[PDB]
Amino acid sequence: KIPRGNGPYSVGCTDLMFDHTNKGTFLRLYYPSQDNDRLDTLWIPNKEYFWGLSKFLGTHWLMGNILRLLFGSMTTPANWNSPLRPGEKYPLVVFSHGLGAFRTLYSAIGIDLASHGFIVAAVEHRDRSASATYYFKDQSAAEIGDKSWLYLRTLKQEEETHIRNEQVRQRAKECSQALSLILDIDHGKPVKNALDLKFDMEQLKDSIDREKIAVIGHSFGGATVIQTLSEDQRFRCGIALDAWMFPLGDEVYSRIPQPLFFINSEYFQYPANIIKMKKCYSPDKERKMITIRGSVHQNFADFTFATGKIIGHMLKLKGDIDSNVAIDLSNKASLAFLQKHLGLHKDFDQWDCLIEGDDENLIPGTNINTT
Ligand SMILES: N#Cc1cccc(S(=O)(=O)NC2CC2)c1
Ligand SMILES: [Cl-]
Ligand code: NA
Repeated sequence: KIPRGNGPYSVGCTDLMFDHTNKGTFLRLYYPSQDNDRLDTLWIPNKEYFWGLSKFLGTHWLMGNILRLLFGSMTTPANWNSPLRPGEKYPLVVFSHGLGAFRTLYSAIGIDLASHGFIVAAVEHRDRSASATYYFKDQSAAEIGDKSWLYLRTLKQEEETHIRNEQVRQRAKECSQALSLILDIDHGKPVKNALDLKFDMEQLKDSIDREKIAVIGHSFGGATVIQTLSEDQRFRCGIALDAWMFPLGDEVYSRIPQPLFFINSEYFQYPANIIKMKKCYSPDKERKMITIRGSVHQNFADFTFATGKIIGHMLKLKGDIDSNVAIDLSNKASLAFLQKHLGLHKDFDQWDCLIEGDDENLIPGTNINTT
């Protein structure tokens, strides 16, 4: 089980695709909800995501069918299409997924943020970094629900530097585009969701605290945070969860005026990556770094909750640390950081000590030596 949020708000979830094309925005929305008696949200909602995962693993497509058998009925505890909780303006997080992931695999984070009064837009990237994603070729296809699928692109070593940079820039553009869509819906623009879902987008009108925007992401999504900040000053701070820094161009490092928080796992990181993070530092800039003790790269994503303890540790989905404990730390520390740099008037400053890595399961800064 993916944990419920630790906050006071019930959580809703829905999907938005606008426009319907491969250049449109696709996101999964997590939001504070009015009601708590809805069906839970299907975690991986189409068979094609499993085929995507199987290609990402480098196995036959029939491993995909087996994955679907194992995980295809699994839910996450958000009230599917529940009405938005009215009467309050919510700050906004745009969330970016990692390589081979897609929009639905960070519900533990999105749910928990939502439970504390954030609206969270988990984008699905169309850069071929997702295991799978979909869209519609034209208006006819969207009407009848004739999905076209786009699968993970595998790269030759000769393509890595160039194509990973092209992708992170596209990812950044997709984050900015997703922000603009949400802000336009906030400002009342009719938007016909290309997915025929019983969640009226007009609910979001006047529901966003329009200056309180952050960008968060994991792995490739952590590089995406940084690229995004460098090109869209509407994002007021960023949180990079175990960032994979390789995609970033040399130019971005000096170009991030906003506060930025690195939350790392103990076992993922390596000197080349850490050196790149430290290139983001300068005395005028607000930078924080913590490392979760006994954690692995997958502690930030939902598959850390999908299998047992034993098989979890074998597959590197789990680390030495308990998964709920690790994500509570990442999420609470994130909450404190967001409150500080978005100027929120909540109680998230109770976790200020976690930003400085003051906790028995935190290492201040990094365990990685870079000499
Ligand atoms: N859950 C989950 C999940 C599924 C697929 C890929 C990811 S990743 O961490 O973005 N990709 C990194 C490992 C290379 C996470
Ligand atoms: Cl329902
Ligand atoms: Na921009």
